[PDB]
Amino acid sequence: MTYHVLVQFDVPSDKREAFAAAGLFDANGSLQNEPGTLRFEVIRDENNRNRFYLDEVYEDEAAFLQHCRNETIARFYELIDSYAFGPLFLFKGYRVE
Amino acid sequence: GMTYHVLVQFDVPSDKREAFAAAGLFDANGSLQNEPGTLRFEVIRDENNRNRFYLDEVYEDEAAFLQHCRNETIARFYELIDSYAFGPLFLFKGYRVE
Amino acid sequence: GMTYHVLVQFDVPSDKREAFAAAGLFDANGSLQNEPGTLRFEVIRDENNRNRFYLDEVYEDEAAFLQHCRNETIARFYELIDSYAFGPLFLFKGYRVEG
Amino acid sequence: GMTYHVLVQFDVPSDKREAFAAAGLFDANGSLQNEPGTLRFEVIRDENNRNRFYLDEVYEDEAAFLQHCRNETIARFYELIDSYAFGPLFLFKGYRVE
Amino acid sequence: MTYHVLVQFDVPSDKREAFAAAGLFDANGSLQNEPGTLRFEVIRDENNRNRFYLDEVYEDEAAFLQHCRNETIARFYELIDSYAFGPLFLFKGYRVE
Amino acid sequence: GMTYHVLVQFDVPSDKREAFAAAGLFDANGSLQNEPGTLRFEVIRDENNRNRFYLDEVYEDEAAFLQHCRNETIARFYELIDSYAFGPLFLFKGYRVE
Repeated sequence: MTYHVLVQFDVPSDKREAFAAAGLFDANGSLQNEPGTLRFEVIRDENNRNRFYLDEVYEDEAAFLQHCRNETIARFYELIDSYAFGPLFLFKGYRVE
Repeated sequence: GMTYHVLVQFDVPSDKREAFAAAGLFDANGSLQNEPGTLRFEVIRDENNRNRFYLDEVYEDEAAFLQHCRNETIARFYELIDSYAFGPLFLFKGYRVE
Repeated sequence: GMTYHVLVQFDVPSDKREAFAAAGLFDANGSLQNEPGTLRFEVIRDENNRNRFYLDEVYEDEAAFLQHCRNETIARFYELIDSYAFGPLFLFKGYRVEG
Repeated sequence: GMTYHVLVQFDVPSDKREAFAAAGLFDANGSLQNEPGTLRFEVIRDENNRNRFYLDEVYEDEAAFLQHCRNETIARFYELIDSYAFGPLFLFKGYRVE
Repeated sequence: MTYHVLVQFDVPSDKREAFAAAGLFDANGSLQNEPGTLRFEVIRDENNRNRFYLDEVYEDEAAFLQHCRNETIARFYELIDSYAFGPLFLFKGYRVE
Repeated sequence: GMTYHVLVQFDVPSDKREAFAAAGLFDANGSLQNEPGTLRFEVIRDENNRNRFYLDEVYEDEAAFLQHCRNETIARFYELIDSYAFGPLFLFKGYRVE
């Protein structure tokens, strides 16, 4: 029963590259340093150039709660706090079989 | 690489939960076993909402998603759920940032 | 000038698709034939979700919409759908932008 | 007949309300003047949220909508709003009943 | 200082009275037996007769987490599990005083 | 008894979080002190999204809410936030079940 978390962010038009870099920093840092993290993808909406999505998967819920208290997500929020709208959690869920 | 991502949402009546879960798993396995362009297909149930499910799909490109929409696995899937399910609601379609 | 737009959303069970379409067409035809301030009333079905419908309504002004909300057609429309339909969900109310 | 309906939503900063309204009106006028398959194109402002706009578009079929997405008018429209607008968010695509 | 949680449910048309009684049971039992539960309101949508909301207020986030673990909410879900759609959490947040 | 409840949502830029909170507090306090039909008015910050706020409003009935919409407190509130805020988005309005 993996734990899935889908997050959504909106950023101003002049901060598209800035957020993409911060999102990729969150992804690579979480994958390189947190054993509970199985997948971390950064996705851009196909039509809305200001809207991004984070598709995250963890071993269980405890691994996500650990991620929320680790250093990588703290630096990610330090990078984007001055412009980004979000997070909006589209869902949290468990994988079916 | 720059993969194509599709996120879908469904709601079902309370008495159809594992019926939908079974239908989604047949869709996932049939798609993976028959569609080289379909790269991922996960069935997810909301952690709190008992009646809500999500489908996390990844494709080679947009053309592979369109092919999936015309293949017979998806057609069987809708024949299973059409009498009770609410959806699909497409949360998003998008491209992976590398 | 500056017409009033109302977009409404409904969901129905799979076995009530024909019933709601008939009720929605009753609301549209009854409103367009009996209410002078009603300029347009369309029934639309989602291209992928066969259980979801939208009502695209346009009125003379806001006052014409308030009148429609108090008239006989909308009351009978809700009588026809109450036993099965989910809604309404108002997507928006707004004003036409003019040059 | 069975027309094809597209509803789109945009948000803009408080100081860009007139800029987007002019851009949407150009999109509407240019589409009506040049696209026979484009049957309607209205620009609507939310009654309470002055930063939110909607585009109510009608086409004779889905092919006509796809041609509109490829034509010059929408390309110029997106050049105008790219520096500030949030969107598009597609509220729905659907087919007229009767 | 208070912690606010807004919840949304949908029910079939023939279950409106049943859900109202279940929601009232949840509210009264929670308010009477949970000191951290300060306010708990059952609200019906003005237009959508099938849609209900729960407006809950707690002393802090820990009081809400304990509420989720207690017996009143478990009995609430036993009453509604056979028909209700939800819960959909509209938001959770903190009051600005 | 059957009070009337109104839930509202706003988004503001990252540098206007304190300005909007002060404006919402002015709206809340001015309305509660001066409008007998206004029974409750709460400003709520989202627990995760620092740019998103909500207003939880309770009234005697729908007439009392409509009167609030026509009064001076809300008019000054919108003057304070017009240059930056996104909204209002009315989540719902409804009646308390007793």
